[PDB]
Amino acid sequence: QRECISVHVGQAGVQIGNACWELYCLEHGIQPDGQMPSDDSFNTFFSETGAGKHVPRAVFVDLEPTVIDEVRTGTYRQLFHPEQLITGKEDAANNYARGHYTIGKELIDLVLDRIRKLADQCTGLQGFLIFHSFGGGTGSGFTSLLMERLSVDYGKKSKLEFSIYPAPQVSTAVVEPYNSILTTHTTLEHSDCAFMVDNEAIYDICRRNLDIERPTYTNLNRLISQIVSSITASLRFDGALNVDLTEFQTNLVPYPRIHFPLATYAPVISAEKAYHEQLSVAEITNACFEPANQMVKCDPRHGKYMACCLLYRGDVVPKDVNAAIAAIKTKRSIQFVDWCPTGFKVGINYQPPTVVPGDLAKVQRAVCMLSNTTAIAEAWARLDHKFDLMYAKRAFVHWYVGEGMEEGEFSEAREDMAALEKDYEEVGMDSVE
Amino acid sequence: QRECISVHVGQAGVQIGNACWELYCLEHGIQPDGQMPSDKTIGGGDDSFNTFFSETGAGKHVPRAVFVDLEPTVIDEVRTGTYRQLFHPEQLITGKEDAANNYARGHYTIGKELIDLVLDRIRKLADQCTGLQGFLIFHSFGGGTGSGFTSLLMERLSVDYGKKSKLEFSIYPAPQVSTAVVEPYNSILTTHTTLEHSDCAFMVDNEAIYDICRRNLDIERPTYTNLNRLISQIVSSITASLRFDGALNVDLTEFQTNLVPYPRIHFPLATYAPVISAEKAYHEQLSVAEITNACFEPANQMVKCDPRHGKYMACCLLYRGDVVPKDVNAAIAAIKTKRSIQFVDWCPTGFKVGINYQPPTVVPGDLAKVQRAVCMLSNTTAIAEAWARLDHKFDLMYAKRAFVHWYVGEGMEEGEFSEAREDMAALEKDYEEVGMDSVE
Amino acid sequence: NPTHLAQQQEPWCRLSSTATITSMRRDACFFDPEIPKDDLDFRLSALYNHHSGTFKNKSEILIHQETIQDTH
Amino acid sequence: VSEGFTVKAMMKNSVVRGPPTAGAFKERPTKPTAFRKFYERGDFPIALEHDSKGNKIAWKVEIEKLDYHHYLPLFFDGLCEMTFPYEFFARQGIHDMLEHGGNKILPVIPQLIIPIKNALNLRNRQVICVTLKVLQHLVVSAEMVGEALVPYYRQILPILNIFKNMNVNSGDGIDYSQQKRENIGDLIQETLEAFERYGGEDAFINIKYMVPTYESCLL
Amino acid sequence: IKRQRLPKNDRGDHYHWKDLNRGINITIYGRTFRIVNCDKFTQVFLESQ
Amino acid sequence: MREIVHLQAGQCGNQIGAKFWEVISDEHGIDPTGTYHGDSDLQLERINVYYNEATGGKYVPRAVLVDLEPGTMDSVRSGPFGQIFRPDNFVFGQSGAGNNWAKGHYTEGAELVDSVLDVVRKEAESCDCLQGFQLTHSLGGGTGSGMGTLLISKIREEYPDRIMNTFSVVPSPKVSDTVVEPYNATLSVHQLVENTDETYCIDNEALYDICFRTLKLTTPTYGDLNHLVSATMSGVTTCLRFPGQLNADLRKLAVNMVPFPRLHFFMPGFAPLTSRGSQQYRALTVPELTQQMFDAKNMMAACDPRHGRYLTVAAVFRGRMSMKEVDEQMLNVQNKNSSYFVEWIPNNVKTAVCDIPPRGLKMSATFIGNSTAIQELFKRISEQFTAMFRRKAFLHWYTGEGMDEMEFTEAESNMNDLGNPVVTRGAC
Amino acid sequence: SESIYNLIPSDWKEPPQPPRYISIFKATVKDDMQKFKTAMKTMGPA
Ligand SMILES: Nc1nc2c(ncn2[C@@H]2O[C@H](COP(=O)(O)OP(=O)(O)OP(=O)(O)O)[C@@H](O)[C@H]2O)c(=O)[nH]1
Ligand SMILES: Nc1nc2c(ncn2[C@@H]2O[C@H](COP(=O)(O)OP(=O)(O)OP(=O)(O)O)[C@@H](O)[C@H]2O)c(=O)[nH]1
Ligand SMILES: Nc1nc2c(ncn2[C@@H]2O[C@H](COP(=O)(O)OP(=O)(O)O)[C@@H](O)[C@H]2O)c(=O)[nH]1
Repeated sequence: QRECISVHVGQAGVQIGNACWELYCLEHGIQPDGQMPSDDSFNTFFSETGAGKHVPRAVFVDLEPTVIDEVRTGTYRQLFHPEQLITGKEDAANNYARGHYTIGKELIDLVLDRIRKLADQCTGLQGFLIFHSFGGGTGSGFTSLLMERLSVDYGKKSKLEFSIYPAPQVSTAVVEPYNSILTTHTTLEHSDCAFMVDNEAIYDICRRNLDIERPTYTNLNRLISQIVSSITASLRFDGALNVDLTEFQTNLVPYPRIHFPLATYAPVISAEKAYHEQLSVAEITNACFEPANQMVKCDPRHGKYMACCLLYRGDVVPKDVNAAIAAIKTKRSIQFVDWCPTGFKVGINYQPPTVVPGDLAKVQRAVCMLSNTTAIAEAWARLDHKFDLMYAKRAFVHWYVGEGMEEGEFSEAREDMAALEKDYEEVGMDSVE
Repeated sequence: QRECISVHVGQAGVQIGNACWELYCLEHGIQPDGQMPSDKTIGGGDDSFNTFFSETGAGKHVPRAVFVDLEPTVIDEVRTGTYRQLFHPEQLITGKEDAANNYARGHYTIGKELIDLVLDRIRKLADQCTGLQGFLIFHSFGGGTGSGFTSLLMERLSVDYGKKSKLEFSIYPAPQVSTAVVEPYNSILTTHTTLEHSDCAFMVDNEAIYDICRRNLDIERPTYTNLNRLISQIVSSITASLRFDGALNVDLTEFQTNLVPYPRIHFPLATYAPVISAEKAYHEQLSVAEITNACFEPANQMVKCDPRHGKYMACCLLYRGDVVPKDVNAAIAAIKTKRSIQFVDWCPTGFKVGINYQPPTVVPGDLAKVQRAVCMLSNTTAIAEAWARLDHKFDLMYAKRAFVHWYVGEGMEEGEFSEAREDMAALEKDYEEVGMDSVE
Repeated sequence: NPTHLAQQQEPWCRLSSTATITSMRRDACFFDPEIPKDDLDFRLSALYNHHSGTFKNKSEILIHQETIQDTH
Repeated sequence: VSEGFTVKAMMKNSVVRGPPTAGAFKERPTKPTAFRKFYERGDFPIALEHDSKGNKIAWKVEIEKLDYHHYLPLFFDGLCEMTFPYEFFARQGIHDMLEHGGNKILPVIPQLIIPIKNALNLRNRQVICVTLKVLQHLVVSAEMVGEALVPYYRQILPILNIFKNMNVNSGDGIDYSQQKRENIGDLIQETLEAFERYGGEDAFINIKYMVPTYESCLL
Repeated sequence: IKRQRLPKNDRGDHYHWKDLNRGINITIYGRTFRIVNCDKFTQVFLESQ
Repeated sequence: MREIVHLQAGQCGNQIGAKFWEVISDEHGIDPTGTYHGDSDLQLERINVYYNEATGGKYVPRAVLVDLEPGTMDSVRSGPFGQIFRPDNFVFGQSGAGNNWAKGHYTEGAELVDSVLDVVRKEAESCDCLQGFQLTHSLGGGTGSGMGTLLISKIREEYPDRIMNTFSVVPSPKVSDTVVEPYNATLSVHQLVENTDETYCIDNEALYDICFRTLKLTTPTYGDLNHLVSATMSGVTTCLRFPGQLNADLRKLAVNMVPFPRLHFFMPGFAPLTSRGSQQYRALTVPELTQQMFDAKNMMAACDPRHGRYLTVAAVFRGRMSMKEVDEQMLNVQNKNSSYFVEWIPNNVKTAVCDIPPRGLKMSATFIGNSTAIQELFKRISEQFTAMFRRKAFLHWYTGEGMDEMEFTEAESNMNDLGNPVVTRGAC
Repeated sequence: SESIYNLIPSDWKEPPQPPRYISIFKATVKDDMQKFKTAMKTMGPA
């Protein structure tokens, strides 16, 4: 009954998805043929048809072939019901005005129909989990499209969005800045909890904790996978202070607009190093507020924790957690806000972190801190500058105003992210009265 | 004990019957030699062969089929191929001159050299009968044989077997592609003359099965083999309740009584659920709610007319497999709460339910093994558009007397075209009259 | 009195007064014309005449008015 | 308050809720009769003569031979109406056409039952009064009319059963409305007396089958 | 006897194929059938299992 | 016969009730499958206080288990004494409370409360002479805070002359498992003020201090926390269930501990509690039990009673034990500590003495205190509420769910109204 | 009904839009952009 439906848009989505579904399978047990070698701990991500066919519950979507055709011809070929994987013919060519206008109004209908069939088999959809990549059309345009229509249809549900926000420096495209400022609405008005990640930081986590000096994308999307699992762990497996998707939101999203939380896993150590550490509840809790093990390039010592929700999993006994949370409240470098006294929603599941043939060591204790910091304005700003630097010379704008988007959009988009920064920037200041 | 006689008229009828009898022989369990397996069981073993087969008291299953055509190379295929020993040689009946897409060369001139002998074989097959459920004719509204000889056959059968049920399986012409130019002429004439002898006529168009095969069965290049196999699955789902045992067994007379509001209005739209394609089959539940909704979906209907552009009058569901009546009841309630499904205000109970415990049997081919299926036979007012389409086509051709001499110079009079066209106009006004709501 | 003079300052009463589209959706609203099922998604809005539309793919059977209608 | 037979019904001092009201002793919604339609078209050979001596329906054609088969059961459905320039027409058409008869009213008895039951179905007191005068005049009108209506006592009697005990309890004070014979309990009493009297050799079994309480006359 | 899972005991166990051999007594609904023979398909299936 | 309907609201209340039913089934002699394998006839004499009889000698507990999420109640079934409960009053729902008092009081809680009340009426008159109801719930969170108070209000409407006890787990300031605990706690205390007859406040850190220091446990678990609550629940309803003299029931305890109608927030304590290492160092006597009961660290509410005045104190002893030293200890503590007891109530300590001790124990005691130290708990919740509500933080969901802005202020008004008698009686 | 005092064309214009939020991070962002930049180091001069 506790079913959640995933929607992977874009190469980022399709790829991050393959990563998440190897874990979901390795977790519940569903092997790469649907069969579960030798109890309802699967209804969330897997829909079972008579005769263990544990079919998935997602809709991988890309406006170009390739990306998805690797899953259609890969090891997990006999799992994703052919239809679920929905593909087109031409990419949006990093043009939001292609995913949201031209090459995009051709797949929006079929995807929303597959999403219905999945959301018609569920007895209680608890929320939709999206995975885009502000940067391309199938990650900014088609998302906006899908989200704008999903909200109207599946209204009183949820839309926990996971995104790969442009980095503060590297980036991979010259039109990334534009697309992101343009996808602001999909994250501000048509979402419920936007967890934003950035490749640079997950790459720092890798070149520092896992000891991998040449991190690929695979390594990165596996880290995104363990973060998602921890969030959807108190719906499949069992625990003491279990917490659902609806609960996270309450003890996080403070005001309706303020809903851009940041994520940080805890024991991101590697086999060898994890022989010199005790990885106790305090080691993991402290190394989650650490201004480096964070997943977005943003020092939290520049903002005010508005509400951090900590989701543990494994040999965590309520007592240790309570003791640890207290230590954090002693350290005064981790200043909180003055309007959220009790600023911690603890959640404890049991299933210890599952390990895929890869890197992150097998541990008996982990945590994932979904926190709502005020230090996210720095990311908002880094991007604001890049957009403002190019929109002045109206560079790379012809492509957009030639696929539909009338200039007016860019301008509105700008104002939106502007107001957004005001909201955050001015919400941690102390009581003037 | 409850037998039906199948008559296949024309090339389309014979090929549809080839698919049908292939499905029957692999469904009941009968080897192509006409006999039974000796080192294999069957499918359970009963008198559940009698309706479509007759024992000669030696282990030989001879079927109750008459494959009539005025042209060879269509019956020669079934006398040469792998089913050459199943059919009795006098049952497969062949003329020597083609009907030439003419209703005249099937009804008026070249029908008389074969109609006596066809009725003689029909009389023999009706003599070997305990209780006759009825006849199942298979034809098209296209070619000359399938129009005219079907017409003459219904004229003779209404006299000889006037208290008996006769079900047409008619290939309705497509509104756009077609195959011949004289299809509107032949269709207007044959429905004019079979409109008072057909007790119930299931029309099945070719374009909609093409669409079903390309959109659900994933066949970018389907053919007549696939179309006739799916029509054969329809016919088996219709007359399987008198072959096996189910929760709500439903007969051909009950089909007629619950599907036809007024005696000229006997044209149900047939649709089938699981039209799925093996590698798309084992991933869904294929639950009873899904198979009930897929019938009322306006893309699985097999006549190119939108059910939204009309009003439902009486729909008959025929479920096969592990179907519990509570799921049928819940699906019917869910359909009836939907506003866009419009039933007529003079039919509160618009559903006729039949349930069978026998799962559908699969030929090696396109369709998949499913443990649930349903055939939906919807009598509705959406067919007025399909009648008026080729009515306008008839008007376009008849306004200049194009191709009319090929009918006129062979016994047929000029005024029969006007008679048939007016009876179509009367059918149109009858459909509108039965359709619109009650205010008195 | 301090609660009122504090609640109606500005930089948080604006945040409390404003609400996003999704937040507006989940405030016990009531939308009658919607899609409760795929049998409504295929049927209530399709813009595809089964009698007139010939030989269309799976993605062409369902073309919504909101799909061919301007944004927001 | 408790709705029904739930656990809330047995709650110490529990105020139980009553059942919904019943359609008996309550007015019914009227419908447009064919009387109005046929009159508005005007194939009727009738005209109100508007006499000062009381309203009379003047007849252009002879009453003794009009049809009594497409007219008399058609004038019977005018007993479902209250508007003045149709109610009088129905009243003095039906009474006059039952007065002038003989060997022509009798085959119409099976075709005049449905308008009688439809007249009785709507519970207006005045029209129930008027149709009770109609049934009394009909049973006293001709020969064997009651003997042909005795297989039909079982469907015009049940509404004639509902209002049987509706006499006025005026006490020693006298009722000053015996003229306009309106008291429908007394009218039902007289109608059943006329039915049993001019009904035939076997009518009390059907009558007692429909109306439960009845003391037999002509004993 | 119609096609349904034939009970074996009082507690409602259906007969399986693991206790269906040639030349055996099987009781059902009061009666006691004496299974004698089978065909080549049943033989090869039973020796295969 | 007098008998109590036991209701569990929320995950906290459900696990607390499960531990309670385990403990009292051990106390009475009822196995997991409902039959009785005991040793004395005194256990089945008053089995009709908590156990409804069924066919074949099966004693089904008179408990209604409620939660908006069917995930912890499945654990209640799968627990040790899980196949003893009736599955019909096992009332559930397929939703999520969201840690929302609004969603537990004016949304699916209000849709499921009728289904609760039907079975509640059913075992409320599978009855002869009902005494009261016993709700176990968490004061901060969903379900137990919201639907618990909704059930309290509807039950006080339906049966207004019956005793209502609520064992409430009140939020802690050392840590928090929920950020809207001030909202839920304030809104639930507002309903608790004018409704219930006996509230028993149990902070989590007080149980943590008892586990860490008094019992010297190394890994205290939520079951170990719940065991103390189960012990004090069995201690309170003991003279109502077992023979003896000075038999105090729920109404007698309410009379002798509630001087004014709004002052019924108690702070319970169970005190034959010692460690394994110091277990054999004891000289277990009535002075030792009085010593441990009035030591201000075994209290199960995080409220130091030396920071205020005792109004009333109840002591329910269990065991074969002489009355002279009982009365001597109760008199002696009052004479010794004269600045910690009010002077307008002479002899403000009650005495109840049951004979049958809890199994494994020979002489136990349950302490109940209506001290003025609860004002610290209430004003602390009020300070957190004013820190969160002054900014309208986390309020959009309540207001969009159906709360009003006025109702939070009115709940705060009655909440700090409650703090005023308990300080005027602290300073006369 | 209607009135004369509704044919009047109102002089209501949109009030001018407030200026955008300059942000308190813009100087840090610009300094970070100028940081790590050394012109003409690997490619070198022509
Ligand atoms: N984990 C992970 N992240 C990726 C992957 N591919 C791309 N990304 C991130 O996504 C950003 C842009 O890629 P996308 O938005 O997915 O491009 P797209 O959606 O395919 O859009 P088109 O190129 O127009 O088809 C890059 O900056 C990457 O940081 C991937 O395979 N795995
Ligand atoms: N479904 C299906 N339809 C067919 C098939 N063969 C022909 N048709 C349709 O039937 C129409 C004509 O078929 P027939 O009536 O059998 O042709 P005929 O009776 O041999 O007439 P002649 O052309 O004069 O020989 C064509 O327009 C086709 O659309 C078939 O194998 N399957
Ligand atoms: N004594 C005791 N307290 C518990 C138990 N389980 C949870 N709690 C406490 O209950 C508090 C909140 O529970 P809550 O979320 O409101 O549960 P809910 O009522 O189902 O929503 C937590 O802070 C726990 O400390 C238990 O089993 N025993």
